[PDB]
Amino acid sequence: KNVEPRVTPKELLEWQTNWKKIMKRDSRIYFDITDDVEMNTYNKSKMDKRRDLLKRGFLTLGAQITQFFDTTVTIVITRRSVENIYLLKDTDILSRAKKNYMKVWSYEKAARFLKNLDVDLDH
Repeated sequence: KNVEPRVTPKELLEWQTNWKKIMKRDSRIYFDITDDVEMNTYNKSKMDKRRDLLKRGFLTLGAQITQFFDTTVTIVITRRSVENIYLLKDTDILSRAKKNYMKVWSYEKAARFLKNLDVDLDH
């Protein structure tokens, strides 16, 4: 009903394109392999498929996925809680990630992110 959009196609494309760079040039991503829930095999396997899907998604962006966690990581993606890292062992990669000011995402956050960049996973 009003003729000017809040955000513009190009304005949005700008936001994407900038994130897309960060991804291609600087993003080193670790998928946390520790679970905080004793799911049954079925759901454990469903969560695993989603994880793989995200990996391919980010691969599509030219990000690096390390099988191995260290200080070079920039974003950790996990299925555990993100709000309670403080309760964990200093030893824990989520603790460490926080200690090194790394970015920590849920599977939900990651999915949103990818869709916000027009990566279609269902294909």
